[PDB]
Amino acid sequence: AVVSLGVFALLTKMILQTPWQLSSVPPTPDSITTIGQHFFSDFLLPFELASVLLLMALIGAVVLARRELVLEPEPILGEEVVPPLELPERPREP
Amino acid sequence: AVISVKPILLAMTPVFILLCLFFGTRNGFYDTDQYHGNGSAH
Amino acid sequence: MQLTYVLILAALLFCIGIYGLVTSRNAVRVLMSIELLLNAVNLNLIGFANYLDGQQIKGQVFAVFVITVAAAEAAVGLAIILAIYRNRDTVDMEKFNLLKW
Amino acid sequence: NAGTILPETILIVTLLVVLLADLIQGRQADRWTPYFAIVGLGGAIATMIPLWTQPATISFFGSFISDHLSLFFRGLIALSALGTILMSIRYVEQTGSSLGEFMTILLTATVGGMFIAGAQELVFIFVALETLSIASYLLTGYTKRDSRSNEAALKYLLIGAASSAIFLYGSSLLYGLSGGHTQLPAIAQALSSESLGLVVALVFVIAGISFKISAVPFHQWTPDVYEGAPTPVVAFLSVGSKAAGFALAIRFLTLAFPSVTDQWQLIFTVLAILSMILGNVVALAQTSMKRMLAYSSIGQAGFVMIGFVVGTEAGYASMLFYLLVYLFMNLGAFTCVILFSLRTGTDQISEYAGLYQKDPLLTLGLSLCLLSLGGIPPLAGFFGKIYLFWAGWQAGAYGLVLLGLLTSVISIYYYIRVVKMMVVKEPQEMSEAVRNYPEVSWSSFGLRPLQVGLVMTVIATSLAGILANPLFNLVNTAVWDVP
Amino acid sequence: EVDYNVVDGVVNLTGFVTMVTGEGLKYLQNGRAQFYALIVLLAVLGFVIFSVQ
Amino acid sequence: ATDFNRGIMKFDGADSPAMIAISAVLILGFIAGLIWWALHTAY
Amino acid sequence: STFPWLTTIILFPIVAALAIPFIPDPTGKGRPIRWYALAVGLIDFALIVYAFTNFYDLNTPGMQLWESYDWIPEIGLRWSVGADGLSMPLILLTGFITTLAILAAWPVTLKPRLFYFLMLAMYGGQIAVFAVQDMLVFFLAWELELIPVYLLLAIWGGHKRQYAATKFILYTAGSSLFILVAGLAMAFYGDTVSFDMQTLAAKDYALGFQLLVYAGFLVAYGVKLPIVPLHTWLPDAHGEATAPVHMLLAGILLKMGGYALIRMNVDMLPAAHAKFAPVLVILGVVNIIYAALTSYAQRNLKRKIAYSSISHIGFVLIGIASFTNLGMSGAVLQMVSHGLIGASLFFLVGATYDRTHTLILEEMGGVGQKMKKIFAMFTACSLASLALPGMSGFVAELMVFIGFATSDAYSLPFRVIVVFLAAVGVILTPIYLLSMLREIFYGPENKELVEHEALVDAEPREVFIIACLLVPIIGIGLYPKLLTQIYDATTGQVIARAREVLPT
Repeated sequence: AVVSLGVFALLTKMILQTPWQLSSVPPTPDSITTIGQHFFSDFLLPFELASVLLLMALIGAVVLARRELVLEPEPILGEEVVPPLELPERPREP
Repeated sequence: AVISVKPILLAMTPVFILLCLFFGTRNGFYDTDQYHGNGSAH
Repeated sequence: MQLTYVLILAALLFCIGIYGLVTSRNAVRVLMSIELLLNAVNLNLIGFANYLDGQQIKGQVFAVFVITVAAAEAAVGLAIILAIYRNRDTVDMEKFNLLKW
Repeated sequence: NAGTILPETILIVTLLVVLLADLIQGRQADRWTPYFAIVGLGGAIATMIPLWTQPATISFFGSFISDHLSLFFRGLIALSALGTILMSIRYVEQTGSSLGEFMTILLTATVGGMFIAGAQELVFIFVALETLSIASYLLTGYTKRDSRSNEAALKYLLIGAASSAIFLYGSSLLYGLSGGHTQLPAIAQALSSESLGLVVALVFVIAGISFKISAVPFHQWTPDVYEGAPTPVVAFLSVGSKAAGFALAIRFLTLAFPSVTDQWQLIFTVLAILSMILGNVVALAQTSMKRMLAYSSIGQAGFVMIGFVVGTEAGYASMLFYLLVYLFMNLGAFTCVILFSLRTGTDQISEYAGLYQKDPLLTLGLSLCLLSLGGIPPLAGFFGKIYLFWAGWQAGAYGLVLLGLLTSVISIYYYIRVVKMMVVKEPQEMSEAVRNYPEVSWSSFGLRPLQVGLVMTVIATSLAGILANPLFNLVNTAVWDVP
Repeated sequence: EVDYNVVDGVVNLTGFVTMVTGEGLKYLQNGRAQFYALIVLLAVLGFVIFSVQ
Repeated sequence: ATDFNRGIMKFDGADSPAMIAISAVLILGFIAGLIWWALHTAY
Repeated sequence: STFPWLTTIILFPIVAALAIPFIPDPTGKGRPIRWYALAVGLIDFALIVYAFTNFYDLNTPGMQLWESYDWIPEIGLRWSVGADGLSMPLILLTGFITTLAILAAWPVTLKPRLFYFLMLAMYGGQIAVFAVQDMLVFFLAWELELIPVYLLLAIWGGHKRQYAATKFILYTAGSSLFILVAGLAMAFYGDTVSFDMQTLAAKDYALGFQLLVYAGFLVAYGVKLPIVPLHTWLPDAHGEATAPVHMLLAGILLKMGGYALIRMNVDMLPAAHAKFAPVLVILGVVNIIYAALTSYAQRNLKRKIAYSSISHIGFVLIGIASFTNLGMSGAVLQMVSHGLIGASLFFLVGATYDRTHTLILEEMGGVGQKMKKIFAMFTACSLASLALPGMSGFVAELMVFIGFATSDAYSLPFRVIVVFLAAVGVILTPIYLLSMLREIFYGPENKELVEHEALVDAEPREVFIIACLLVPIIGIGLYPKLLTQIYDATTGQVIARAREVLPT
């Protein structure tokens, strides 16, 4: 509660005293047309990387939440013993 | 009028070399009792 | 409502998200408290776009990508909690301190 | 104008081909699909040599630059994922996980970090930082039944998405202090006043820049991620996710903030004089090798900042080269931990004791990558640290090099302790592999990619300092595009 | 005995106050990932009081 | 120090920690007393 | 002349050390790898005497094998080598004692593929220190014998190897950093970034800067040459070690800390010397009296001579900081003569202990009844270290006493007390050497002779290595212009470098 109240009193001192250069022009000339001419001129490579980020977010979030009903008791191989779907460094206390 | 060390070193090199390669072949006790064995100061 | 009052709204909406990020004991309430931080950087961002650079909005484009990241970070983010709940049958952030030192 | 992101769009094609072969063929494809990612990453390196001679174009309407430094840091991040696929071809295939779904996340974090090193706008930095960071949470909890990777996946998310919220709050004010202008060269002409808004915009972005590199007030995730995550992921988060954070620290702080410049050379000093301390003294009382190599990389990130805060043409060139030889040490140290963890379980120190007569390629391998990290001659990490302290001593900084030397002696003690418990322990003092080593083969699935992944790093560890005059000219020529 | 205990006592004290410095900051990490989020957030508050003066 | 009191001409009996400090201040005082001599007596 | 001679001698063992895992026939203990490592030692000692008797061209001050190869132009460093008079006695000594250290490393069957790799790598890592005229190669070569000598003491050592091995790598790498710090302080002074040892000497420094570099160098060179407050790494690293390893530590590795005092604290920083030189001779006097009483009070046998090697070193400090051509010519002769004497002592401690298995010096007595050639050899080498005339121990200390109290630098009440105090070491060295000889060999009271000490002999190879080392002890001690002519003209310029500054 001190760091959160500390950041808040820090940011309000920053907000008020900083001179912003606010312009008196009328905004939004149909802001679905000038937001779509940004997706395919300037913000194109963040728009194509948003596709790569979302495909990875579906590959990863499926394999971390799906049920292991394919083979839960699968002793695949061995040099020394490893449990299924676990990293082989077994826990051990010195 | 000083004895130079170069003719006394160059004439002492090939006797030092030929004597190590002979005296390596001749040794005793470091192969038969030798209870130090492997670990050389244990 | 001017530009200044949106920022102090965004700076206050950030710090309730911070207080939930550190104090909350449910593993899911930390994820909702993360989403408050990713709205305060949106409320700052559109408010910087309306009063500054109003003709070509570079902020409302940048406001779109924050929603899609945080929607993809909460889709990943709950997959992790749902992998823990199948192993450790509780969600308690004072129970995940087994990698101590 | 899209000929400059050609190294990344050979990896995006390779991202889909190693994914589509997983759905079509289904775990019979793991016999051939790791070797297609190698020729995709190697094909991504091989097309930057036509781009190295190009005169540093600024493509994609000002959202991506292809300078000489952006060609360099795109080389290490693809090479670290080249070294990781060489390790992980048997490791995660031994866990029982599908091997095609692991590489599709890893070759997305690779394309994430390749797009940080050349980004030039405030939005393309954030999305590229996200897709490297989102894919890094999924890899650290990828084994998904471990009760250690589960608690290391969550410690990385509640700090990573936290610091990706602090980083966005500094990106948003930087859009607000300037009158719009989300591009980085358009920012620096608009703000020059050095007011309080610029400083809060500066500390809020280096709370997210200096989280990937694990500076020591923000280092807290690294020792608790690294012992929970699968070990090839750890081999990428120490070289790939650090060269990506060190590439952002030069593309941001030299472009966005050249007006305020006495301050981020002072904050990164306090991150440098304190990560050398707590990286090195806390690694002493660590038992696990994956947790010893965690506090090394906090401290090894403190040596790189010595070249950063000095601000000379020999300064930044000294931190580019030190990352170039740090790739040849952690990928040869983590190769041997993996190679020891696959043969026997519990890869920790005081279980290495009794080697050198059972698998002496590992023991010769792991030694030259641990000794070089401590900086003994003639290996690569001696010649890497000399150019740091030649860069620190050139322009001020008499106390930064000296803290980097008294803590380069404490670093000797915990690297030697593994080399002690490999080669000096007698055959009456071995705990595991007391005739329990698996009688080494190098003939099973994917072991021969590991054997070539270790020999081509130990050769590249021992000879990188003697043959450093090519690499010193490749790195000093990548610095003339840094203001 | 002034050799083995005084000038050997200083050298065996540099190696003792660095091993017990390591076991003092080994306790800096304790799990509880919210405490790690404090130190990230406290250092943000620290460096903005550090660098404005 | 028990291996320093080996069963030959040693073990004077003054291996006590009260003697170790009072032997140190004369020995380390003589070297310091000779070094501080040197910078003022030689030139 | 065009052929790189010193570049060969540095790199030929390390190139041929790597061919040791490819040597075939591991049929039992390591016999063929013992003979390959010995022969590759001897054909590099022949390369030193070929390069010396044809190309050295003595009574000329300067280097006569000057090969400055370009290595990395960005840092400013080159691969420069060269043999002057302050180094060419010591290149010859290193190629002589190491070739016997391979031959004294004959009974080792613990890890013989690893032993002879590091010893050949240490044979290159010692000649490389004396030869290079650079500063980032000199810091390379200083710590190039850091990892092979950690492993030589840890695997083949006594008990408390590991406490002695890690106390040593932490204390030398924890002191080698002042070579880099002071080597970079002179490199960036002025306007040039030159790293050669000539331009860093021929550069003019300020006086207040020179006292920071000298005190930085003093701790980095007071560790290896054990100036007696900074000396605690030695009697553990020398106490718990084997005799073939120990000849490379006490014979040669201590000499690098004294070689580098003459090169880099007397040439390069003369007005820094003339201010803090009387602290050296007082640290040279106490080096003799402390280390001779510490040697007497010790009952571990290998630890008695280990503390004795600090005492013979104590004349190098009086020899360096006396500003006389006979003082400095008596210090270089002290470094050569102690290497030949200290190798002949430290071999026979291992030659005694390998038969009686004790080192405790209380369970002994009557060792000279069983082994006689060990007794006859250990008397002639301990008599060599008494500074007894007719051997090179006395002529090396005769020039220091004469050279110090003939200088027109110090005052007379100082020179009388230092010569009176350093000559107490004349009384003190027969106290512990002859009592070591008496409580081992002389006497009727033998051991139990049943459980321990079942054997006694003297191998006809081991009689060579002492009679190989006792020839140049006597041959220098009977005509010391067999050595003084090698470094007469180069030492005569170092003193000419410090005489023009001296009233300061």
